[PDB]
Amino acid sequence: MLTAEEKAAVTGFWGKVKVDEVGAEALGRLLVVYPWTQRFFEHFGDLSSADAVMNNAKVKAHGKKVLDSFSNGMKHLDDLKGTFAQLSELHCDKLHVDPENFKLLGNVLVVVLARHHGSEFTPLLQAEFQKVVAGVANALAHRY
Amino acid sequence: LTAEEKAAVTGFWGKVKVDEVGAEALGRLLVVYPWTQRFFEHFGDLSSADAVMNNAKVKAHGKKVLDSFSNGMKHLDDLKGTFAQLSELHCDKLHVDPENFKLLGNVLVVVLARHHGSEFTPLLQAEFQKVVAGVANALAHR
Amino acid sequence: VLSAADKSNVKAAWGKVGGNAGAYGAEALERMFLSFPTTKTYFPHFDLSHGSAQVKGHGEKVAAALTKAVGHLDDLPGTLSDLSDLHAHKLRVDPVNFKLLSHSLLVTLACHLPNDFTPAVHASLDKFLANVSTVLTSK
Amino acid sequence: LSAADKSNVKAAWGKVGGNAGAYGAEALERMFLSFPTTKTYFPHFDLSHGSAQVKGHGEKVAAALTKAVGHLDDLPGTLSDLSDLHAHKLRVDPVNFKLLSHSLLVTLACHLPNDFTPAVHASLDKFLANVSTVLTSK
Ligand code: HEM
Ligand code: HEM
Ligand code: HEM
Ligand code: HEM
Repeated sequence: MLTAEEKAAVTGFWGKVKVDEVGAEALGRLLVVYPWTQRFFEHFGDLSSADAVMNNAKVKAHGKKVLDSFSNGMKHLDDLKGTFAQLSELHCDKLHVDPENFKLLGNVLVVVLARHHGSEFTPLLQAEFQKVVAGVANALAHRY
Repeated sequence: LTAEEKAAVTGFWGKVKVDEVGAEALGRLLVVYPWTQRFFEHFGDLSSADAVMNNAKVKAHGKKVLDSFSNGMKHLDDLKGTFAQLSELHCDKLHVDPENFKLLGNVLVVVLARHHGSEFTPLLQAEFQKVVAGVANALAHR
Repeated sequence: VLSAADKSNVKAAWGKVGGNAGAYGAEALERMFLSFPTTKTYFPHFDLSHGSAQVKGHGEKVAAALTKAVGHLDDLPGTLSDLSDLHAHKLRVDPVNFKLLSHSLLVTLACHLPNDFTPAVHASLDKFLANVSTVLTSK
Repeated sequence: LSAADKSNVKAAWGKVGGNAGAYGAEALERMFLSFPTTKTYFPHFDLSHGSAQVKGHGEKVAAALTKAVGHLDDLPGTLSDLSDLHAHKLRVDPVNFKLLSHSLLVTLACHLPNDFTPAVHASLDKFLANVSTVLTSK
């Protein structure tokens, strides 16, 4: 479910992203758009509002590592499963994030890339990425 | 799940009215989740609740799925292997996306407490809650 | 979202539930807890083993909250305003939990009321419970 | 449901404008590339990029949201004729609404970066949520 031809594009494109901004932004959006996700992050201090959540350094911080995991996810594309086999543990037995929530973070990622890349981010190229997030979110929930 | 449970689950399953349990589960689904109707729109009259509950292929399909639900009670480890062939139909030719299995796993368990009442212990749900989880996932493999 | 035949089916099932409400809630929760343990973590400091004073007592409340619901069926927004408030803003219950409690009501209603638990009442009660669930995670 | 959603979803929809059509089509097409199961509800459509019917229908979807947006108070009101179609005849599985709604959020974002903030985006999403809980309910 990713051809060598399907793999360029998404590997190509992917080094046009501001991985770190992008990231910070997903996680804020995720948190604002899906308010209950705020639980797993009560410790990050204030989330009273849209802006607080956006301009909160730890959202931003956490912004950076998750998109980091995609990047590393991206490098390893045939073995998401195991690249993310540890991060299932953390996410499943420990914080017990329900699977559905992963999906939500992917879809949101997608939205963030469409806003940053506008029409550079084509319908075709967004279909391949859907296969990235799906697989990632498939993989994060494997130990379920 | 550990034999301690593979054989408190078999004990119940032996007592279940398999012919009619499937018939009824498959009707409630189509009824409770009215959209699932369109995969069985060629079964005929799904035009209301009694029509569903009393539509003979709803009946027969009920059987065959609930009997497919027995073979799995046998091979509780390779529920993958068992339900490779039906994940085939479901995801690829039938496209049914796998929220809908969970649904039917659940509707089966709603049904069980209907037929067995207080004997369907809070602790015997959970048991079956697992089976109906794996079985939802077996199918969802492809 | 929901029909006239729904409001009815609800007010028809829950009348039969009757002075028992208290208990069924107690049993929905109990059944929600062995069946979906990751549910347990919303009740940290809470006696969570079979037959419990709390497991009971809290049920009274959960059940007394649908009793109000059924009753005020027409504007579930304005009757549950304090409960969203609680489950939405303060406690942030992850909408998926609202929905395995919702099936532990149904399972629970089912064994006790075999003859009142028809598909058609099933149908309406999922919709009901689906919708309570939606108000409670609002605004 | 939440003035401050409504507010935003107006402003949301107001900037979209008469490009709602062009976006409807585009999300439509994005839905179809990204989620081909969806195609299966459309075997009577030629689905090649830039089909007339796809174009046509994106319009008809853009326009029905436009309707849903200014008339936001009563929902199973002004879309009862659409529940009917989607819930009853087409019997559409409600997972595809999550799919088609995602896709508009996508398209919008891509045509309106500056108007697509995290707050309006939450709205747009709760909104599309009712729209489909309605379209699927009775
Ligand atoms: C696209 C899916 C996701 C990926 C790939 C992902 C990845 C990660 C990474 C890289 C970390 C930190 C790793 C480290 O520094 O060791 C992390 C931690 C965390 N994530 Fe996930 N995450 C995802 C989705 C979610 C969702 C949906 C939630 C809640 C609904 C969530 C809640 C958390 C929390 C609370 C931590 C704390 C990290 C720690 O243990 O200090 N994440 N995740
Ligand atoms: C997870 C529980 C399920 C079980 C145990 C099951 C089992 C089966 C079996 C054994 C067959 C026919 C095999 C054959 O003789 O070739 C079948 C067919 C079918 N199933 Fe299911 N299935 C399940 C889930 C579903 C669901 C949830 C739906 C609807 C959303 C569905 C829709 C269909 C359709 C449309 C057919 C074709 C009928 C036919 O063979 O003529 N299945 N299923
Ligand atoms: C039909 C839907 C539900 C209703 C009507 C309901 C009802 C209630 C009621 C009446 C209270 C107590 C308010 C008070 O004592 O003044 C409460 C609190 C609470 N609810 Fe729920 N509930 C529902 C679903 C859920 C779910 C799914 C969860 C979590 C899985 C949940 C978790 C809690 C917790 C943790 C508290 C109080 C915290 C504590 O007492 O320690 N509720 N709910
Ligand atoms: C935002 C929610 C949605 C809205 C507002 C919407 C709107 C519409 C509209 C306006 C029509 C045309 C009615 C007419 O031309 O008289 C329509 C028809 C149709 N829609 Fe939807 N739609 C939505 C979601 C979906 C989804 C997710 C699907 C499945 C992918 C779907 C499948 C269809 C189909 C198969 C038709 C038949 C068209 C015809 O007969 O010409 N809709 N919808």
